[PDB]
Amino acid sequence: PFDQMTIEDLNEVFPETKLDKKKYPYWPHRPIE
Amino acid sequence: PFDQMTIEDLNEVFPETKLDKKKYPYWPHRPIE
Amino acid sequence: PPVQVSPLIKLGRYSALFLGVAYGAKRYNYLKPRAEEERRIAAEEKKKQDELKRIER
Amino acid sequence: PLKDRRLLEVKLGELPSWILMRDFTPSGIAGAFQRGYYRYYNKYVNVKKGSVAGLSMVLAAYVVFNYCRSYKELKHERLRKYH
Amino acid sequence: PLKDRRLLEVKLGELPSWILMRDFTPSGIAGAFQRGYYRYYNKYVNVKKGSVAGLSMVLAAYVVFNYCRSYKELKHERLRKYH
Amino acid sequence: LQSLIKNVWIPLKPYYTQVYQEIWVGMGLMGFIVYKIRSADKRSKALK
Amino acid sequence: LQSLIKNVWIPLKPYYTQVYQEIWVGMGLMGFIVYKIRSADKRSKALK
Amino acid sequence: NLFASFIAPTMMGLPIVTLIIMFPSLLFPTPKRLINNRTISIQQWLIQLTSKQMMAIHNQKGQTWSLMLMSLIMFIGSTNILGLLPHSFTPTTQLSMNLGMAIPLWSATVFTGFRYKTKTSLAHFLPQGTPALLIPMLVIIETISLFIQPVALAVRLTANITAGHLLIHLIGGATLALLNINTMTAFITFTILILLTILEFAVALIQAYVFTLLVSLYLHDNT
Amino acid sequence: NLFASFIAPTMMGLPIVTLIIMFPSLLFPTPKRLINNRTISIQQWLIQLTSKQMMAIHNQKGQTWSLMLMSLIMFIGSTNILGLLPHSFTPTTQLSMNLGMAIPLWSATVFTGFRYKTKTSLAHFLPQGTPALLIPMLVIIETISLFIQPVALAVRLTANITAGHLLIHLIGGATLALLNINTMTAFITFTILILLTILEFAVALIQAYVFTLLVSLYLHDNT
Amino acid sequence: TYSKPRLATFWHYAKVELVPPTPAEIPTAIQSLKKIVNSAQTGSFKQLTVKEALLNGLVATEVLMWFYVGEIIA
Amino acid sequence: PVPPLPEHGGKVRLGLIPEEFFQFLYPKTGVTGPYVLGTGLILYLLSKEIYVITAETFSAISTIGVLVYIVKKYGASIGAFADKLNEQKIAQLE
Amino acid sequence: PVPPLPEHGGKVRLGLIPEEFFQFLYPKTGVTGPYVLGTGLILYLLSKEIYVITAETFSAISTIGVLVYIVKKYGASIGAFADKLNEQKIAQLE
Amino acid sequence: MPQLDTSTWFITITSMIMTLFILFQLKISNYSYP
Amino acid sequence: MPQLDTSTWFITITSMIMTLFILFQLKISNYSYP
Repeated sequence: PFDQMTIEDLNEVFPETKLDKKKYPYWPHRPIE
Repeated sequence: PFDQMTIEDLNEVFPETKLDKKKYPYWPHRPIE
Repeated sequence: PPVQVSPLIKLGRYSALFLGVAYGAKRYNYLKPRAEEERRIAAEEKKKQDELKRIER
Repeated sequence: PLKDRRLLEVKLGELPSWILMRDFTPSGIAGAFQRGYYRYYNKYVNVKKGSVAGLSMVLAAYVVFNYCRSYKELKHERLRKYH
Repeated sequence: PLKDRRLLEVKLGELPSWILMRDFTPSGIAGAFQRGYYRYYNKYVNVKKGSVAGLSMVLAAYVVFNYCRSYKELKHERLRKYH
Repeated sequence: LQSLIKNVWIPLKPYYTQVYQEIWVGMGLMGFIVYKIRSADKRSKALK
Repeated sequence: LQSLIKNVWIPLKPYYTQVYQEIWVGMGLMGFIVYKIRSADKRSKALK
Repeated sequence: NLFASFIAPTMMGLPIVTLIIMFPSLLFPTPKRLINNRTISIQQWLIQLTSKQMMAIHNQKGQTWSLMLMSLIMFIGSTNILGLLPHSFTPTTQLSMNLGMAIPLWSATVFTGFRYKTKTSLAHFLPQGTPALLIPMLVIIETISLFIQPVALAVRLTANITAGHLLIHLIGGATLALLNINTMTAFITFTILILLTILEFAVALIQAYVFTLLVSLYLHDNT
Repeated sequence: NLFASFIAPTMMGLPIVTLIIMFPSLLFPTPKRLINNRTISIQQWLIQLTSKQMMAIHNQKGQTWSLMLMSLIMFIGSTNILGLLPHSFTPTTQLSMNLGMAIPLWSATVFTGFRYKTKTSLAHFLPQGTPALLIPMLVIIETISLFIQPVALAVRLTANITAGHLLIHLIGGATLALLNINTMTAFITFTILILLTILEFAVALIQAYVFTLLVSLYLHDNT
Repeated sequence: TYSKPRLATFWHYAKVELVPPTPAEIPTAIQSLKKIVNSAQTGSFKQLTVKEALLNGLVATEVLMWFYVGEIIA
Repeated sequence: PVPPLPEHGGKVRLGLIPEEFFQFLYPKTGVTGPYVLGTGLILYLLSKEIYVITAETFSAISTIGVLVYIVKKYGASIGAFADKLNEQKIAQLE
Repeated sequence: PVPPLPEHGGKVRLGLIPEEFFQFLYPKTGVTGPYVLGTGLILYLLSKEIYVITAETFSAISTIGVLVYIVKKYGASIGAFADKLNEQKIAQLE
Repeated sequence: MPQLDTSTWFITITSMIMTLFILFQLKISNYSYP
Repeated sequence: MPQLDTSTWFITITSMIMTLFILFQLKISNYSYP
């Protein structure tokens, strides 16, 4: 389900939700659009 | 020899030097004659 | 059996010596007047305290 | 050829290597105070002709201890002000 | 059937048995504070409808803490002398 | 604490039980008195 | 300390090196000033 | 008689006051599941919101300090609330803490402004094309009212906070004292106290925003 | 100005003074070999000697306290010497320690005397066959000068010790002060100081013997 | 008294160790200093063992005390 | 790979003290033991002046009144607010 | 089953400080480095008044004079005394 | 003004630092995005 | 008279006890007979 999962589980199911660490090494790892 | 030995080593060599613990349970484990 | 000095140190020593001699003379000169005056003005103050307890015994 | 060595043996570069290979738990504090006491003891005391120096050291140490303890109350009577 | 049990399970006669079967090293102190925090957390907080009581307790605890801290300076204005 | 007890309760047992029964009472009296006096001075300075 | 470093030096590294180079200098200045002021008051009360 | 609450506490001869400061750290736990309970979802939303709001203007380089600013504001907004309680301590009103929290940031901003953009940072001392009659009488003012930044940046917060605690103590004392006399005055002052309490609940966050906003735009300038 | 040396020390806000007291414990190590070095053989002989001397009179039951008495005297003879050094602390001059070391022993002796030998211990209040004219005026005196035991038993030692430290401090101070004036007076007072120092080396053990002898015979009576 | 024997024993080592430096070895000393600077700048002296650095620092402080000595003269 | 949660944890009385206390005490006095117990604890603290009364008392009273007002008026609103955010993330992803 | 002892352990200079120090220092200054080292350490302590002088100074001086007198006059007497006790136990048993 | 009895400044400052630049930079560094 | 600032009596007493009735009764309890 959803509640039984974590952020890494979303890395697992949706790689497009990935907050990549190269183009945005800092927090929140992406801009504020 | 002597210097290489201990009080228990004297218990070993001379049982008559034994400070028995029954008739004199306390310190110096014998009277002051 | 003495061991000859490594020259590095024979150099480093007497230089610092005379540096410190100069430092000491400079400190003496620079410091004398300030203490002289602070103490003399404290003497004014203590004479004033004396006359105070003279009139306010 | 060894990970742990006498802190004098180890170098400055691997200094932290030594600092991190060694332990710090209070048991490992008693197991240090004991080693110090026993080095002193078995080197300057437990010998068949022990001398004054076999004892005078700890006395003149306790002295400096109790002098440091007291430094605060002694800054109030320095004979000269600007030292 | 067990040596170590909940301090409520153990009896008074074997009280010291429990006191001596358990450990005391600071690691075993963190490994206790953690258990307390996590019992509280997983019992009153990490639930889908957490309430005030899931929080108010720690607040009204900190209160009493900082009250005890202050008892000394408050024995100087008791309205009545002989209590 | 096991080393502690095995260093200070094997030898020192026959003393605290058989002989020193009568000094612990005295130490309790000592505690009584010290309590009394600390309380008295605490009282008198709480006044001032 | 290994757990400590692996909790507070994996994530917080890129910050202390790349960004915060300029705040540590400021903290050194802060130390300078606090030293100065504590020394001044220590001096003035050593007088009295 | 009443500066007491600002006296640094140690229940005995030991260093405690470093625990009055890390306590808030755990009224803001961290999540590990994806979904979580309420107390985390709420603060999470709150933070997304406040960031999306304040870090809009800054350029891309200047967008590296989000962590610092929001942590600063969170920490302070906690401390200044918690301090409200009956017998709690405000580790901010210890002026030293405020100085040590102000200076480094201001200095590091200025240093980023003079390490890069040297000529331009120097230039911000002379507003554009002012009358050439008065240049010195202006590049004195700007450069004196620069160094004035951190001092006020701290003292404002410090004394602002302090005053509220002091005022509530005093009003409650006069409340008891009038209760000695009569009844209705006590209720008057109690309602007064309720109003003051709310107003303090408010300033205690207003000042956090002020602080980390001042800083944000000081970075906007000298980035 | 000079009661300082009797002020209880703590280098900081922590309980140190319980280390000034156990330090002697290791100027008297314990042997494990049969033969040993000098510093142990000497003290061993010393102790055999002093026991064989003092514990002669006591009966067989009363010969169970050898440990306590000789430990008492050893501990005190250490402390009161060590305290001589330039900047050392005498944990005895803390009167409380002396009271806590005196009372229990005296009380426990009296209690052994009234648990057994009840009629006879009661009897020691009336010396044998005194004039029957004055009985009360005698069984008041004996019973008041009994309870006076521990008080003096402690205070004597306490103040005896203290006075020496105080006197040496003062003589050395006046030594420096006269040195301001002249030379020979300083040497006069320095020799005086040497004499005093020896005399203190002496009393510091005389009093131990006194103490654990008083106690020994108090046990001799009420055994 | 025994001042003469040990005082001469000390002069023995003094006229060979309390000696000022000569204008001839100044080159050797300055060059050794520059070699120290070399070992320092690159970060190669950081392979030393402790005892050596301890010794170096203790003799450094030795040289240092003479500064306060000069103050004494002052 | 994570576990779920309950619907609501340990129920609580007065919003402050848990009930398990009460039940643990049921066998001996049942119901009206804990309440008088606390009343006595508190009258004791007050009587011997382990808790002297001053301005901070009334400050605490005011803060607490405010707080209870707030909760008793906004609680479930905030609860549904949060559950809404949760379901909203679920959907906006789902 | 026990080990023996040396005849006399680490030799010592001034009866207080060990020599190993001196040798460790031999390579660089050889002989007259440690002495001036200490002289400077001490003149420093004195100059900056890390060690102010008072009555206790002279008390320490007197105690130390006494002690050195005692040892330098009774040392070997006590040493042979103790070795005598040792040999005497050996014999009286042997 | 007890904010001027400078004795305590060192600890206050150091602890402020320890907090403001360690703990929160741990917690908040873990918050997530929509 | 600093022997009357009673604050410290508890610790002094307890430590005296700990010493006089533990350590020496360990050391001296090991001395031997001729």
